[PDB]
Amino acid sequence: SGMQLEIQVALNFIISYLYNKLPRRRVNIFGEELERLLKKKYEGHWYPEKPYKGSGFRCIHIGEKVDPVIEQASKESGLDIDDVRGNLPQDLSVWIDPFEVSYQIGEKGPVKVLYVDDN
Repeated sequence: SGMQLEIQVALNFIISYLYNKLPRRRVNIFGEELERLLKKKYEGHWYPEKPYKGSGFRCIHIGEKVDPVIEQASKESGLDIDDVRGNLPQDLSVWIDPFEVSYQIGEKGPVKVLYVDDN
C-alpha cells in the first residue's frame, strides 16, 4: 500500500538471493520479520510528497557494514548473518521510498529500479 507494497518489492528482491541457498522455512520467517522491522522503522519517516526525504535513513545497506534490521531478522529466523551476507550481492544498497524501489550493487555500480510509480 502506501508503504506495504514497496517493502514487499524490496523484500522479494532480497530473499531471492537466499532461497535455494538456505532453509526455505527459515527464509520465509526472515522475510516476515524483516517486513515487520522495516514498517516499524519507517513509520514517521515516510513522506509521499517528497520521497527523497529520509531516503538515506531508510536505505538498507549490506556491504562491509550491515543494517541492524538484517542482523535482527537473521537472529529471529535462525539464519546465520554471515550466510546471509555471503549470499547477497557485494556492497548492496536497497532504497525503499514512496513510489519507488531501487538498488545498487557496488559503490560505483548503476542504480537499478525494480518498482516506480511516477504518477
